[PDB]
Amino acid sequence: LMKIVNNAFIDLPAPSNISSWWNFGSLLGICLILQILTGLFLAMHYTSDTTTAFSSVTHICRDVNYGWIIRYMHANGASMFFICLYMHVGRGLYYGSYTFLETWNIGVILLLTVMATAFMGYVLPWGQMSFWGATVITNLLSAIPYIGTNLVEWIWGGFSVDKATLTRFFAFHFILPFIIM
Amino acid sequence: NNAFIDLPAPSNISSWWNFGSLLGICLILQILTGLFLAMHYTSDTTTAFSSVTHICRDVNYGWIIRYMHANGASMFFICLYMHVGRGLYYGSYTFLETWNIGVILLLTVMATAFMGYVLPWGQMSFWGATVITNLLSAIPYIGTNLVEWIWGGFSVDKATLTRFFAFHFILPFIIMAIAMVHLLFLHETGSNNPTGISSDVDKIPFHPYYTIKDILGALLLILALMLLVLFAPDLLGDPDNYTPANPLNTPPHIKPEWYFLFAYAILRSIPNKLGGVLALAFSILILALIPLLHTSKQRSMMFRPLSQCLFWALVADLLTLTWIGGQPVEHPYITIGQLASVLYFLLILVLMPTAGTIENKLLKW
Amino acid sequence: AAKNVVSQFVSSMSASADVLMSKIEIKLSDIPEGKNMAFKWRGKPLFVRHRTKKEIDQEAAVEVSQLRDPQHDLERVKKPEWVILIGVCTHLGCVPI
Amino acid sequence: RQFGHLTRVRHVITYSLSPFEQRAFPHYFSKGIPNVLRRTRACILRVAPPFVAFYLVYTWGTQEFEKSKRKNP
Amino acid sequence: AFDQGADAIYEHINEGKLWKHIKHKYENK
Amino acid sequence: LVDPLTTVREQCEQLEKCVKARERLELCDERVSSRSQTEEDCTEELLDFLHARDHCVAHKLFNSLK
Amino acid sequence: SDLELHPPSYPWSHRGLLSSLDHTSIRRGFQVYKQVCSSCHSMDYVAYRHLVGVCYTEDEAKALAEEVEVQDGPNEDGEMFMRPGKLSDYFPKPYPNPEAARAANNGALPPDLSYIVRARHGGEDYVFSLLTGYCEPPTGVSLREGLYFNPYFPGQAIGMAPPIYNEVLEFDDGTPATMSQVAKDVCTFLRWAAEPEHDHRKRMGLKMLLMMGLLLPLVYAMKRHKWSVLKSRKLAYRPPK
Amino acid sequence: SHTDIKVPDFSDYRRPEVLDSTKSSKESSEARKGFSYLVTATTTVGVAY
Amino acid sequence: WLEGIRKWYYNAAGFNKLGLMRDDTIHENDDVKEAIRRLPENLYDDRVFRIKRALDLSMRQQILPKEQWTKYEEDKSYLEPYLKEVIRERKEREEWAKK
Ligand SMILES: CCCCCCCC/C=C/CCCCCCCC(=O)OC[C@H](COP(=O)(O)OCCN)OC(=O)CCCCCCC/C=C/CCCCCCCC
Ligand code: HEC
Ligand code: HEM
Ligand code: HEM
Ligand code: HEM
Ligand SMILES: C/C=C(C)/C=C/C=C/[C@H](OC)[C@@H](C)[C@@H](OC)[C@@H](C)CCc1oc2c(O)c(OC)cc(OC)c2c(=O)c1C
Ligand SMILES: C/C=C(C)/C=C/C=C/[C@H](OC)[C@@H](C)[C@@H](OC)[C@@H](C)CCc1oc2c(O)c(OC)cc(OC)c2c(=O)c1C
Ligand SMILES: CCCCCCO[C@@H]1O[C@H](CO)[C@@H](O)[C@H](O)[C@H]1O
Ligand SMILES: CCCCCCO[C@@H]1O[C@H](CO)[C@@H](O)[C@H](O)[C@H]1O
Ligand SMILES: CCCCCCO[C@@H]1O[C@H](CO)[C@@H](O)[C@H](O)[C@H]1O
Ligand code: FES
Repeated sequence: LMKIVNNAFIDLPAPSNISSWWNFGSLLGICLILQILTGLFLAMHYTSDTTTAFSSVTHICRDVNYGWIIRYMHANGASMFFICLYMHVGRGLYYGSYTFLETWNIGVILLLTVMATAFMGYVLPWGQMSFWGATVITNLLSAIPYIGTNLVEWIWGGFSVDKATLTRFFAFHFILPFIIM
Repeated sequence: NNAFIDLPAPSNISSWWNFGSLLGICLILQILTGLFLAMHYTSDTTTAFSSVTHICRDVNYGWIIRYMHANGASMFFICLYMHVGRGLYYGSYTFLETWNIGVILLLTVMATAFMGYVLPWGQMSFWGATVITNLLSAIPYIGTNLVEWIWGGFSVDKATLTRFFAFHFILPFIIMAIAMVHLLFLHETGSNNPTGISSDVDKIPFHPYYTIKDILGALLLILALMLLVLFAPDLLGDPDNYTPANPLNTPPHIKPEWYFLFAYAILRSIPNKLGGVLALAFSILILALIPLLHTSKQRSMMFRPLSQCLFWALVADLLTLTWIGGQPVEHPYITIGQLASVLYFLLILVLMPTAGTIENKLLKW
Repeated sequence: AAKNVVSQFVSSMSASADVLMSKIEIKLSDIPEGKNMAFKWRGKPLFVRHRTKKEIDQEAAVEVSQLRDPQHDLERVKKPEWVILIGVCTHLGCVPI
Repeated sequence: RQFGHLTRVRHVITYSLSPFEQRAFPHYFSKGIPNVLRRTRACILRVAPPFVAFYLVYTWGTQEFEKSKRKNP
Repeated sequence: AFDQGADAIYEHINEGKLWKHIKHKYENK
Repeated sequence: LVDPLTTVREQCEQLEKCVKARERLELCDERVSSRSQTEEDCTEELLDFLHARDHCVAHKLFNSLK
Repeated sequence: SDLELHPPSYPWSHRGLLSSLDHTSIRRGFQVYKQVCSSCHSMDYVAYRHLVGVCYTEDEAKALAEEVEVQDGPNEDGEMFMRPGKLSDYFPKPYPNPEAARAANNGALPPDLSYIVRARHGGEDYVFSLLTGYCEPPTGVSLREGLYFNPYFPGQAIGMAPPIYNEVLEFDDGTPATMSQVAKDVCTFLRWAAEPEHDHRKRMGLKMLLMMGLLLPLVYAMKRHKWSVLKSRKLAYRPPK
Repeated sequence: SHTDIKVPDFSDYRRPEVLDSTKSSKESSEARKGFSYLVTATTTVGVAY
Repeated sequence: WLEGIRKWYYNAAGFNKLGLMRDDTIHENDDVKEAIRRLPENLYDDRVFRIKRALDLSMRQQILPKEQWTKYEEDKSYLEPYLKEVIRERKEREEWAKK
């Protein structure tokens, strides 16, 4: 258990002069772990059936012990995640960190994956923004020539955002954060 | 390379060494089919059973994915028990870290399969959930509190099902990470082999030799799995789970999933609550004690006839327990089960170590 | 801080407000002699069983000192022809038949 | 663990043929069956006894259970 | 060819039992 | 209208196993009915008989059904 | 009693590994369910559309759905209303809830039959034996009112009176409706209802066997090819004397 | 002497077409390889299907 | 005759059918690895070859012609003197550690 836990952290050589802008990487890691923990506890009470989704969220906030704090931590956690994300990217652009090509490109994939994850999570409560957000964003694929419409309906699992869509979005939202990790 | 392709492997590992890659394949197949099921499953007790029937009846190819997931769990256990058996017979458990992580993998797969089984919310799902979570009630002072905490109430209900779906969903991924560590530890020493003798003087590259044997093994696994899914999808299941959960009635011939029958026979053999739960837990955790009970000067049972006989007695005894667990608690099954349960611990704790010592004396060391 | 946060999360898994004990009224006339009737109550089977004189007598004849959980039948009922029980096996929770 | 650093070996000569120069099933049956028979005989006294015991307990037990449920066993 | 051949075998083994085999009795569009 | 089941059952009841089972059953009937108080019934004998007969019926019946 | 009578094995035409269900039999079996079983048993997971292409054409199934009335709505006034059934509708439930079902059946609950065949050991052999197995109680047996002696039912006392008998219904194809014929078709239908993927899985099974029949010997030949290099290698030990 | 080292006879393992030590084996190498290559291509098509 | 049963066991154990000597089969713990390292070159090279030959036979699921099986009467411990000393040295160090 020594190495890789060690020469990998403790004795990791770090520049003596990195400023506060270099804190966002660890903060993103913390946002990720916070989202995963609160998310898992929410998943323990959320149901993805369109007839119970909104209700299960209100039940978390109203009757689950401390459910409201876990729910609002998850929601605001997503916002903190993005604030950190944008600061992190900004730091990289200003300091020329993007010259670490592989690290930077994996970073770009992380950004797209977190955006997709937050989008899907937002659909879960099944409120008005959830529904229309799911309609609009999945429909971006309809701009693809000739098959866009087919792709959209395939994603939706039908001709419109409905039961099938919500259930698969809960499974995608569940697994993506771990892929992101 | 030096992680796979050029990985030095003993030139003589047999078919018994294929189960590690088969377990990996089982895990991946469970994860893929499971994910596709999760795309249509809802965990509300009012819609759980219905959503499963919808997958089987209206989701395109839903039935094949569902039965692959169910029979995949059975294939997983068959491979698990073969894998553990190989390790016991060949002395592989001397790779302590790899073996102990293995023990944790076993318990985690058992917990995972248990929870998945609760998801359809049939009669076995409900009572399985009731009985197994209640094992924690045998813990002095806090047992009951722990159970109700797990349940999210005073009985298995809505809160239980929803959290079991979330646990079932994440545990396989945790299992995968732990399996990766299981492998990292193994690569430090390389594989053991049938003779139990170091094979450093005769290693061959993993590729092409074992990559091709693994593909062949995988094909036979897929064959076994698809023969069940396409020709006998319910053979290894219980008709009782096709009946929705009824909290006011426990089926009269209720029994565990086949891969849990031996442990169930053991627990059922003891007319004491704490006693049975302790023996059930020990029937699995005794695995972590095997390395400490090794008395033989030789690693593998290949060259130990007395040990082999006992090893096979143990396998036949697990078969006896598996059979008894499937029978009613009536004479003469009650006595056969108690004897078989005693024999199990006797073989592992006394007879095998003794045989080890006797063989040492016969060889003058 | 750690102690509070952890206990709040642990607390979220305990019974929520909606899960926490209404009494239940049962009509004895609807339960024929010899019948065991089950009801769902506080989330568990509630058995209300109308016993026969023979059942009552057999229970009376039990050598109480030899029981693992020694109780005389009359310590468990108010009216002998009626035995009311929580229909949950004390072993691991199944419903006795 | 990598080739080149496994262990010390001296004075051993290995001879091999390309797979394209040889049969993949040499004496598959003529020598295969005999070997399978040798291997079977070599273990049956160790593997079979416990399962025959299981088979005996099973038939005895099942039959004993059936007899006990009827009027005149 | 594999799919057609296999289906033919299946349909032959089950001659007269499949919907495609008795379908004419109820159609007539 | 005659159900082949009736026919097949009669032919099957001719087999020695069934005649023997039927005889143990008739014996039981006599024994039990001759009492006023008994906890005995002839379910066992009936099941033995039905088991022998229905095994035979199963081998033939579908040859008469569409 | 505690004694058990296990159903014998009938030679169902769908019993073999590659044997499909007899669809004319499924068609008649549905008629039995429709005219007989449906008055007491629900079939919650089967809808009229499921019959299309299995035992009825789309038009025939549409006409069948229309034979019944199902509640729909609310309408503009917030009222529930009755309308003719359609393909998307599931088979009508004989009772609003299991309590009503028990009340209408002397306390016994007719289970849903969507899965009865898969939910009972014995499958259709069990249902067939049960349906054609009613007989008079053996000497010494007295059943409480409402119960019937059926040797195949656990405990031998069932709350369902014999539901079928000669001419219990008339089949659309003239087939003599003897009790056993009616039992055989309803059992076939119940198998289909519990496992609509039945025929498809066996057809895929055939293809799977054929593919494995090819791929296994091929991969095995590849294994033997590669390993031949090790299988015939010869070793010589030449230590300096 | 290393010159005492002689490859052992493999005649028992050799494909029939390379049994004659006085004949070039190149004359059959295309066929011998073609066979093995047929097995691989077919396995690949089966697996792709 | 304990020896009668010993020769019977030796053959039942069967490592002699792979041409192995009893010491070739010992489970290699740290004491054993040190004892092996101390072996004179010829004994070490011999052990290596008998193991290589055995692993090769095992791989082919074959055994040696009976005339080549290690014989019970001829199998002697070439490892014992080295291993005994390695174990005595370690025991000595442990005594000093306990002080
Ligand atoms: C992955 C690790 C998991 C372990 C748990 C993580 C806990 C992190 C430690 C917190 C350090 C930050 C200080 C926060 C101060 C909050 C003040 C506080 O606790 O107030 C108590 C109050 C309850 O008060 P009452 O209901 O009125 O009654 C109490 C009597 N029963 O609880 C709160 O306010 C909740 C505070 C939420 C904290 C946010 C969670 C942070 C978790 C992060 C996990 C990751 C690691 C980050 C590294 C830590 C760096 C400090
Ligand atoms: C009401 C008059 C009924 C009709 C018409 C049919 N069934 Fe029935 N069935 C009914 C009851 C009340 C019961 C419960 C019996 C009990 O005591 O529990 C049943 C039961 C069955 C069963 C299940 C038996 C079991 O093993 O649990 C089956 C498979 C069954 N019924 C089949 C069935 C079919 C196919 C029918 C039409 C031919 C049929 N039933 C009609 C009541 C009534
Ligand atoms: C990168 C990680 C994650 C992001 C950015 C994220 C973001 C979000 C967002 C934006 C919402 C909507 C919250 C609201 O307004 O109500 C949401 C909801 C939800 N998320 Fe996540 N989430 C993350 C990880 C997870 C994980 C790991 C799980 C589950 C294991 C999870 C479970 C849920 C659940 C159940 C909800 C619905 C309840 C609710 O709306 O609060 N999330 N998530
Ligand atoms: C999710 C389950 C598991 C996975 C995927 C897994 C996978 C593997 C793999 C890939 C290998 C190398 C190939 C092989 O030798 O088979 C291996 C080796 C090994 N595993 Fe596991 N394993 C699992 C569970 C276990 C369990 C439960 C035990 C024992 C309690 C265990 C003990 C071992 C040992 C000791 C080895 C080395 C065996 C030897 O070299 O002879 N494994 N495993
Ligand atoms: C170690 C891997 C896994 C094991 C051993 C396993 C096993 C099982 C078992 C025994 C069942 C009950 C099947 C039945 O009889 O109906 C089940 C159900 C289920 N599993 Fe898994 N599972 C695994 C992984 C997963 C994963 C990763 C997911 C989801 C991401 C998943 C999702 C489901 C769902 C939704 C059900 C309910 C539907 C059903 O019953 O088929 N499982 N699982
Ligand atoms: C199965 C998973 C699928 C299909 C995921 C695909 C995800 C795609 C992208 O992430 C990679 C996407 C989230 C990302 O595009 C780069 C965002 C910046 C899109 C921003 C976005 O949001 C809207 C929104 O949220 C709304 O809510 C009420 C409503 C909206 O208009 C009415 C929009 C909108 O007009 C746009 C452009
Ligand atoms: C939140 C997660 C929790 C609480 C998970 C805990 C998991 C615990 C263990 O895994 C580590 C456990 C699964 C494992 O014990 C070693 C099994 C062999 C236990 C086997 C088992 O099964 C039964 C079963 O399946 C049933 O179904 C219808 C019914 C049962 O009796 C009526 C049993 C039973 O009597 C036992 C002992
Ligand atoms: C591969 C060997 C399978 C053995 C055939 C019987 O298998 C058994 O059938 C029972 C019901 O028929 C099931 O309840 C049980 O779980 C299953 O293991
Ligand atoms: C598992 C039974 C072990 C019995 C001890 C074996 O005993 C051995 O048996 C051989 C063959 O019968 C004899 O030739 C030999 O002299 C005898 O010592
Ligand atoms: C893997 C464990 C390696 C053990 C190396 C032991 O090494 C031995 O230790 C003795 C101390 O008693 C010394 O006297 C002796 O010269 C030395 O070779
Ligand atoms: S006997 Fe174990 S739960 Fe009742």
